[PDB]
Amino acid sequence: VPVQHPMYIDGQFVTWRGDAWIDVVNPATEAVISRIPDGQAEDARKAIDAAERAQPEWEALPAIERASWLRKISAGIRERASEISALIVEEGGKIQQLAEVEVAFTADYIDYMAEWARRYEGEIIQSDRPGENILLFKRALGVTTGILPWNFPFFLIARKMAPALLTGNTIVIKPSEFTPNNAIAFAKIVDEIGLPRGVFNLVLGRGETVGQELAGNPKVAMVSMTGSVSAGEKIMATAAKNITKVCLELGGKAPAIVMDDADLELAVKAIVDSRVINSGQVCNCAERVYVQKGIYDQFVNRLGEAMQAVQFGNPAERNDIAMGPLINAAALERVEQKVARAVEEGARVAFGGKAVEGKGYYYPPTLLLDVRQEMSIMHEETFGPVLPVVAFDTLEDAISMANDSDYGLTSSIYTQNLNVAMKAIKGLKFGETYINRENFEAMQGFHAGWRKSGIGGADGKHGLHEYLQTQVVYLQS
Amino acid sequence: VPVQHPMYIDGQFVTWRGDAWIDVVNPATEAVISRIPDGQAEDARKAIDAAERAQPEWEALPAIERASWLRKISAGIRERASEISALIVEEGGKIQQLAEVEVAFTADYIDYMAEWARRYEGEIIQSDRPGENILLFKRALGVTTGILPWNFPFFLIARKMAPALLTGNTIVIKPSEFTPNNAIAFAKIVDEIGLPRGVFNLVLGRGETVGQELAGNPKVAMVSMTGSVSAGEKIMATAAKNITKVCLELGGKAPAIVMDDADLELAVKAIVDSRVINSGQVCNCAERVYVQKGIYDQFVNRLGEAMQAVQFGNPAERNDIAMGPLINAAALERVEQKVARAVEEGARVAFGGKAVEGKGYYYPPTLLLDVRQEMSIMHEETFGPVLPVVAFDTLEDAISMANDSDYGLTSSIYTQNLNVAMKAIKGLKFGETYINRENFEAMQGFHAGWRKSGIGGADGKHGLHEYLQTQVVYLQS
Amino acid sequence: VPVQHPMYIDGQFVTWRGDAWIDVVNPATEAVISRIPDGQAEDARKAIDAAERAQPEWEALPAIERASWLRKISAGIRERASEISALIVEEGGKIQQLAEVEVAFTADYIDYMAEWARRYEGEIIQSDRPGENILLFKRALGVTTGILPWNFPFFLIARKMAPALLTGNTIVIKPSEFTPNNAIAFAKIVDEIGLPRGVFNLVLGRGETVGQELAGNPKVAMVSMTGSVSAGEKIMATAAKNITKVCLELGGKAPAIVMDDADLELAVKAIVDSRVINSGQVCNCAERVYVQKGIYDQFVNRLGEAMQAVQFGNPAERNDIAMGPLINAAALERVEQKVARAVEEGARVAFGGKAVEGKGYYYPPTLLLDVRQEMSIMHEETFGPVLPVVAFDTLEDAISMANDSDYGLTSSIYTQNLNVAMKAIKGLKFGETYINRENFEAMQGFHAGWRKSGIGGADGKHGLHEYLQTQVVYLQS
Amino acid sequence: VPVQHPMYIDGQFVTWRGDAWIDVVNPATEAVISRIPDGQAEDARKAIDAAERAQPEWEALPAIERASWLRKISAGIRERASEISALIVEEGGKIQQLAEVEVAFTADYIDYMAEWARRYEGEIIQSDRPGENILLFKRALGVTTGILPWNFPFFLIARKMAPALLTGNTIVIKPSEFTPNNAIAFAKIVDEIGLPRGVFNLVLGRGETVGQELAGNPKVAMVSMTGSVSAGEKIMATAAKNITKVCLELGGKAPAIVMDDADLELAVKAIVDSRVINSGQVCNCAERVYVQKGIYDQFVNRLGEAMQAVQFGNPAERNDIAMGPLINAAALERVEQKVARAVEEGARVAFGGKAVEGKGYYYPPTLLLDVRQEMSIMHEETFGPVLPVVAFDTLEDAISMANDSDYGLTSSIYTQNLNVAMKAIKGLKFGETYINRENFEAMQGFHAGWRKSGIGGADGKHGLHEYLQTQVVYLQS
Ligand SMILES: NC(=O)C1=CN([C@@H]2O[C@H](COP(=O)(O)OP(=O)(O)OC[C@H]3O[C@@H](n4cnc5c(N)ncnc54)[C@H](OP(=O)(O)O)[C@@H]3O)[C@@H](O)[C@H]2O)C=CC1
Ligand SMILES: NC(=O)C1=CN([C@@H]2O[C@H](COP(=O)(O)OP(=O)(O)OC[C@H]3O[C@@H](n4cnc5c(N)ncnc54)[C@H](OP(=O)(O)O)[C@@H]3O)[C@@H](O)[C@H]2O)C=CC1
Repeated sequence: VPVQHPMYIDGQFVTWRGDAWIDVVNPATEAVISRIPDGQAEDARKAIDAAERAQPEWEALPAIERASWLRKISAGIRERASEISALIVEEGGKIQQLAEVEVAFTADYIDYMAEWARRYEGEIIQSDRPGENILLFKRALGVTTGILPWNFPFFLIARKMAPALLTGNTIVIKPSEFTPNNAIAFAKIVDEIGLPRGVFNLVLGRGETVGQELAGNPKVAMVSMTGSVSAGEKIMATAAKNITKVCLELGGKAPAIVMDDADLELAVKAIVDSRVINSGQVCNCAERVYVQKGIYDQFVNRLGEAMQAVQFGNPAERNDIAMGPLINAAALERVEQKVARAVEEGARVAFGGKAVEGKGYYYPPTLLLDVRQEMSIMHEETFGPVLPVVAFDTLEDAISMANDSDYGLTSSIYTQNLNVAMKAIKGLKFGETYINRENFEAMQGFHAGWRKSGIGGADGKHGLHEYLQTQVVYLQS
Repeated sequence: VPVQHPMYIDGQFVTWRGDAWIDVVNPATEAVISRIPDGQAEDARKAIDAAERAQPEWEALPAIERASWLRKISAGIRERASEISALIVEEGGKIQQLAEVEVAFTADYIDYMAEWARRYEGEIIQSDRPGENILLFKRALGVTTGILPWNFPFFLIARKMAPALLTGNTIVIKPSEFTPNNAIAFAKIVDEIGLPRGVFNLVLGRGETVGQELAGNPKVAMVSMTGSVSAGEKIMATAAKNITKVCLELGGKAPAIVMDDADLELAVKAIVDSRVINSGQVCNCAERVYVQKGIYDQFVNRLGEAMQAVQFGNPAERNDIAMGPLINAAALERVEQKVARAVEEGARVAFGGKAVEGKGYYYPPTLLLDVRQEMSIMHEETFGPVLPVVAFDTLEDAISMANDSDYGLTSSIYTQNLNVAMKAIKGLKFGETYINRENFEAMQGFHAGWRKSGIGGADGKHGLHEYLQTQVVYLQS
Repeated sequence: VPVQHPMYIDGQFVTWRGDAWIDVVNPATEAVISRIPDGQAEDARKAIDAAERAQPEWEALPAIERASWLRKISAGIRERASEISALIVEEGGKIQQLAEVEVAFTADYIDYMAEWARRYEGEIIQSDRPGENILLFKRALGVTTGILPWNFPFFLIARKMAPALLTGNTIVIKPSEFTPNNAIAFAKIVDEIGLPRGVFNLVLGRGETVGQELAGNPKVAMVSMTGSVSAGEKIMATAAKNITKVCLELGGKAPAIVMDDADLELAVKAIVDSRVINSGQVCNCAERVYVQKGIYDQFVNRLGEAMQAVQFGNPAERNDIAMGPLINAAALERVEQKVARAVEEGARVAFGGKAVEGKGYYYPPTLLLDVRQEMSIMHEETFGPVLPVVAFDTLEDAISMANDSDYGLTSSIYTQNLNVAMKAIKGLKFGETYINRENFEAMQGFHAGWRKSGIGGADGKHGLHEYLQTQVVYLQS
Repeated sequence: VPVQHPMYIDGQFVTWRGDAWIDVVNPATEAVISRIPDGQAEDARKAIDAAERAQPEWEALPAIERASWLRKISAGIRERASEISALIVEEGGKIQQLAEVEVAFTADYIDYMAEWARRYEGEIIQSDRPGENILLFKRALGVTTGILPWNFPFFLIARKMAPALLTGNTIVIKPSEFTPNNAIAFAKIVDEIGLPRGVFNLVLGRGETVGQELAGNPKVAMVSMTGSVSAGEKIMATAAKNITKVCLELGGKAPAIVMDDADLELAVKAIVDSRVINSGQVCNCAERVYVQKGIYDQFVNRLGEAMQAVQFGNPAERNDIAMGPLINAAALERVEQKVARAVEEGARVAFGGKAVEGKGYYYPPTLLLDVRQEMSIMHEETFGPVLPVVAFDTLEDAISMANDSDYGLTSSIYTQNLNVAMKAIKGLKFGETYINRENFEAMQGFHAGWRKSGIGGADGKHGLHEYLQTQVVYLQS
């Protein structure tokens, strides 16, 4: 029977008494795998108030002790890696290999963030006043909130809660309505190790209800969210009411530039190895491929060939496939319309292009050629495993077309010339630029997007600092 | 005849052709000293588009060259210090000594920010990938905007434009509708030295018109503003539409804690020397004074006495006064209502308390005693030179009442015990904490408020970084 | 039978064929517990050449992989904590509780240093040259050497090898001639986990022979040593021949200042809890106690009383004692002469003072009063558990007498006044200053002494950086 | 009449009463241009004691005030640029254009170092102890000393005194025996502006006398010196006696690598524009040129041609020459022997090679071909304007031969391939690596050599920090 999940508030699971429920489905089979409460603002507040009551003592704990708690959580996750991976596979529809890697990476991530305990520092600044000391301490924000999407849901829990908890903050996470299972599992692990009550809270429900509360509540020092530009806009607008800080990651349209002097094998491999790191969906995966004439011909063929081998199907019954289904009906439909609409503007369907009609939501890896910068397929979050390929004459053109977007999170260039690389770097307006390799942010790097791609960022030292604020003390004599 | 100011766009003053005009008045005499255009969104866009066209080349300039331009501007300001001070005095109504100091400080500030040219740095992070380099470059945001208030208007130009220009950004400033004169003077200096066209733009008008455009325009990478929580809320909400970054400083209710073991002379002096650093108005000046029983009696008397000597009048005709008039009618009225409303709740008028009726907007330094944390005078931006004094029993009480506010920008404590100081520091939830001295942020410190007091910050290295974003490059082999 | 230890070179223990041997004795029983080769320069070179051959590949390993090796070593140490502690107790003569803590701390230390893998960074500096990038990479020094003393020998292995190995260096350690056993045990653990050959090398022998080679060999990029000023002088002088970098920690005469307004209980406790963290010997333990008249009387009595409870004896047969014997005959004799010589100058023996004559080398906790800054007991490395107590009138006096020394490693002050603390801090010329607590350097702090106390330092980020050098790259276009 | 210079000690020039004098000569004309005292240790001590008496108050000054003094000195230097340049030209024998640039750069340098006043910072580290603060303050070393060489003597005054003075140190400089005039001029400027007495001291004499005292005096916290490896060895060995810190820059044998895919014009230009930035003498100038077969032929011809245009002669009577004479007879002779000795081993004299016999010390730009890594001309400080050119087959060869040296200060590579550049960077063991440009260290970079090239470094933030030490405060509650 499809299990009914309770929320995790103030150190204890609480059974939802409400009358309405949200059904969680398997994108592959399309059946009901579980049910979560249709939580409301009042639920979020219970969690926020608990987070608030527990924040002073949690922060009073030496950073090293907080790191210790984080290590117990990562340890709990490893002991249950397969159980958690299967949940990710089941509700997210991502291939088994990917799920396992997500679970391992998330545990390695929490451990990497635990290591900041004795390393984040404040500063001692020289004053102009005789005998005066200016101390700059790094304090915690207080209560923080996390609103996660269905892509990489398990990891996104750690990316937000780990930094927050290490710095002395308390957090209230709202997993995605479509992928709440891994979150429940995470809360079970938090419960087992016994993390202090209120430090970590999990509230189930919809973004418009539980999400808006996680952003508009006056007690929240900062609301962190990952997803679509649209939701980021509603979250920032609501946070505005209380001058609440925000941490947004709205992905985008990752562009990739392939020069003639580029290792043909590497580029094709890297772009393919990227793109479908789920079903395609992932935003840091080359959604816009720019190729110059001199190599266009060869590049397209190898690429076209590489994409055919990519088979799709139920992730749980197939460990030999490279693509699971899409997260849901809405996602599948939008991919069709956008592809169809694209072909009407001149898009040349070189591969796939026709939505599969049957149990689950699948879309064959599609390849669009003769695409133009002007076309609407270039200025929208594609979703599906679609790859538009626009030809270009020179680096200046390529850089100009890549920078031509409302998104500026991830970019990549495949070349071999010292000036081209350095010129592309200095020219590309993105938070990230991969040179001759696949797009996958390192935990010690800094995931932050320019323009509409976001505000603030994640990972590494700067990601950690997003959860700290400063207290400048002017100690006169 | 009251002069009519043109706007400064794309390297040249432009005469406003519109039919409507905004009258600039002298808070002291109450007469019309000049007129500024009632600018509209389209005006702001002309400036933004110019700022956008000029940004690439400006950033392409070596940081040292940009610093050079900034030094010419500071040099221009010093050559015209008196002229600019008198403008500040005239329209802002602040005492002459204060105006001169503002002009000198602002010039020293621009020079201090110019020194960051060769000092702000990116980082080289160790990768887990064999032979891979992770470079983290600091790039400019692009086009930025500044929306200034009437308090410290001249300096606030530099606090926003200096950091922005040094890092490679272009800016569009909208001075306050009540204090645009000093801004025009600043633009004249920018024009004289010949700063590259578009790098610095000045647009006149109202916040609801020209301000909303400076915040909602998709071409703006970041909008910086200083003023009231209310305006910050409208600015952040509008910036939300384009996920535009924001830099807000909404002042607050600066609290001050006086312990018994506190140098009575110093505290009284510091609190008085602060408070009226204009007419009172300044937000970093002890608006909430907490005193403990053991010293309450003596502290109130010396304080009461110190406040009587504070005389008010026209800043231009009086260099022996300690207080000019309030910025305008609205400000004066609110101060009255709030004082009256306060006395009804139990507030004991120990000094002043009655609004002066005549040319200009003056309010005698007022002292409210027997005030309670509960009273509404404690939870609002007082404006006028009013000082509520609430008694308290112990440090825990004092800290708890100081932290009890929607604002968390500035705080201060007067004591002598090593544990008290360290306990107050660790306990106070403010961006700043002054110990045994008056509240005046150092240029190399970091002016940033907790809670509703703001987002991001200003001054020092961290202030400089608010104008930089990161570009993480993954150079694989 | 007293075991004969082989050296650990190029990933394998090697049996010493030489004819001479150095006898290792138990300071408590005075019997031969083991024997180590009387190594010569040629032995050190074999190790250095191995370290050199292995350095390129070791450094080529991603920092995270090197950290992984370090974690295996710490894990090995914990699995054998008791075995290693007993060795420390046996040859070093330190009380059991201390040995266990040393073994645990050293393992926690290696793990703390392993966490620097993805955190130490180079920088990207703004150039004045159009289109030029200045990259500042942090590279490894190459081959490094460590020369350890008998105090905290086990930990001192990790304090030198952990930072070196994490940054990509290879190392050659020479344990102390009197305490080589724990080192052999450490090498066995390195061997078991299989650390790459040459990365870690252990060479046994005397300082004048194997030590001089570890410092004068042209292949050594840096020689790190901990011990007496005299040895530091011979090591630096030899390193001079090849402009070899040096890292010295020569301890000193840690002074402690007790003010009248100081928690009498805390000070007496902290000074006693310190001093004898072995037999006394430790250099960071208040070897010079300054007390002011107003509290002198009481402080001396409680202190005198606290010292009587400190019993001495064989660490292995007594877990109820607070002091083991001294490292050897020479140390015991010097303590006597210095005490006797001190009493002749006016020193008042308030407790102990008479060397015990029998198996082992013991010296009763001794207390010298009426001591004067002038006396020679204040300007020499006391060694034994002796405590001179000099009276003083004011802070200026106390600070001046504390700063009056050739050593500037550790200091401490017990007071409660905000100005006194801040005044003592700004006045004391030491690398460390403890306020109201016992002297024990934190792993994330920075152990570095002023004047003759050393060069460079250890622990924390700065300790880590001593093993890194910079490579500034000027990439023009 | 050849003027006789007095020393500058404790804020006042002091006339040398000794009987012996050292004659200063003009390398071009060879006549006596002035005379300096043959100072002795006692003279150096007078300066050190003055530096010591003045250090506390100087450091007590807010950093900004010290920076102010530094700006007055730079201002003084500009007002007397020509006077100072002519002195440099006269005694150093460097071409006029170079002297002027040195004087301007040194003044810009002092100003750049003055900007560190409010920027160098200490840190606030997280402790594991409940309620404990770890403050890490940056304090001054105390008294420092500078021992300068004849190359870039004026600038080397600022490179050592500017960082030292800004951080709160006092200094005692000993200019080079052959180039003391510019130093006297600098002291006159220090005197005119009125720098506090003792902060800056100038002592004339020989290295073996006044230099040894500047290094062996127990009151010196650190001795900074620039010159030959030999002198560095004597200075470090002497400093060893008191565990005195040292800052050495012993230049070396700067190698340069020219790949086939390298802009022939640029490389030839850069190597020529470098080399003779005086008479040749400069150590950061390609003293070892590595060229690969594929381009060897062409590279040698253009280079040979470029070197012919380089004319030599008296710098004061010729503003159309590219090379002045050598510093003295000894330097000229060594250049001959080494060239002659080189030709005997197989060196092919492609240009120049014969020492000019007449007034002054000149050596025609010489070009040695068919040189082998083995030859002794590759393993010695050439001095003269000699250029050995060794052919090589691949990058690995080139990198291996460049790294094959006891010196590791400066390196350069001329290529265009992204992998070659990145491979050369990661492979070259030098403190600096220039890519496609001439060798000239930036003031905000970091001049520090690997191996025998030095200890510590200069310029930029890290150069500044060499003059600071740390004070870790453990404030428990
Ligand atoms: N009504 C519908 O049918 C719609 C469905 N979608 C789905 O969302 C996908 C988009 O990708 P995704 O990465 O999930 O990103 P989203 O932008 O949808 O954001 C997902 C996360 O943001 C929360 N959120 C959504 N709206 C708000 C809001 N107004 N205020 C606060 N939080 C909010 C979500 O809640 P929650 O999980 O409750 O959505 C979830 O936690 C689509 O592909 C589609 O599957 C998108 C729009 C409409
Ligand atoms: N006796 C002779 O004839 C010798 C002359 N030289 C000259 O020195 C040049 C080397 O270049 P340069 O850059 O000047 O570098 P050096 O290594 O000669 O060092 C020059 C600076 O170091 C000082 N110094 C030299 N020896 C010592 C010492 N033992 N202890 C402390 N300080 C010392 C010098 O003093 P000072 O200026 O007094 O030398 C000077 O301030 C040669 O080309 C040659 O012209 C070198 C060796 C011997």
